[PDB]
Amino acid sequence: FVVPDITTRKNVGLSHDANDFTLPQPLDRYSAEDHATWATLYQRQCKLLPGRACDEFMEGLERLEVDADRVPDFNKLNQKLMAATGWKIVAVPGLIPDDVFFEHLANRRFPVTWWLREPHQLDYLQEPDVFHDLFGHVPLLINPVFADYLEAYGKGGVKAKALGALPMLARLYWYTVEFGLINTPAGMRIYGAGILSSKSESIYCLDSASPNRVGFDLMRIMNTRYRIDTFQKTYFVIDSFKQLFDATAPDFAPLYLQLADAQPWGAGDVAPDDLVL
Ligand SMILES: [Co+2]
Ligand SMILES: [Co+2]
Repeated sequence: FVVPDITTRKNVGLSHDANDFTLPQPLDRYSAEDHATWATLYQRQCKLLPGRACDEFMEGLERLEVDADRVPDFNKLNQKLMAATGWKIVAVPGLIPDDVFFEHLANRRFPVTWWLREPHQLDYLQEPDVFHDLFGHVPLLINPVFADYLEAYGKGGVKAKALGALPMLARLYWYTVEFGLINTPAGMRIYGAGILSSKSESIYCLDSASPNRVGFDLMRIMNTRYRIDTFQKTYFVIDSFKQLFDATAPDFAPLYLQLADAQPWGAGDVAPDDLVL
């Protein structure tokens, strides 16, 4: 039997743009259950993340006044975000086409799935939801270096699309914005949204001897596969957000062509030139 997935179920009776896929955030659709689920997830992460999340992330939560007790009003959040870095969040139905996603980031709009996981899915949801997209991704947009990195990433979509290289950019996004670590004098910390919204990947990625922690390298990352349904086997570590922005400086086109005829590293592989931490 095939049943409708959660994205389909949540969006019944709603619409979105055929070209850019946004909709007004549907506040009427959040039930008391949703606000309680949000509050529980927020509480859970706020207990776990001190000393694990990077300090910029924690400060972003407070500066943006992300509600602890209810799903946030995107419009209210935007007032603070816009004044900080000129970015805004836009509501989308769920996963959107790549070219639309890049056009959004290139224009300083960050797409956020509007709906929330059901209470029985508190521990984990496969598809992004509003807790992962808002709590996980948005606080760092207050940081001008990180915000400029996302904008530069977005701007690179047109070239990647023209060259059949969108999956190579997707690897960069996955291993930085979703699953990145940052080294600090206080020790390793987390900036990746997929880790920051997780029940326990925050514990594994810093505490476990199992995953590889490898120094950031652009070419290596764009040649590295990832899986979506397990903890990461490798995490890439930056020294500063400036390193990410600076990595977007060169022309990616010759990098894409050289990678196009390479075999990619598996998610668990250690490459010969890896700086292993
Ligand atoms: Co549709
Ligand atoms: Co994400």
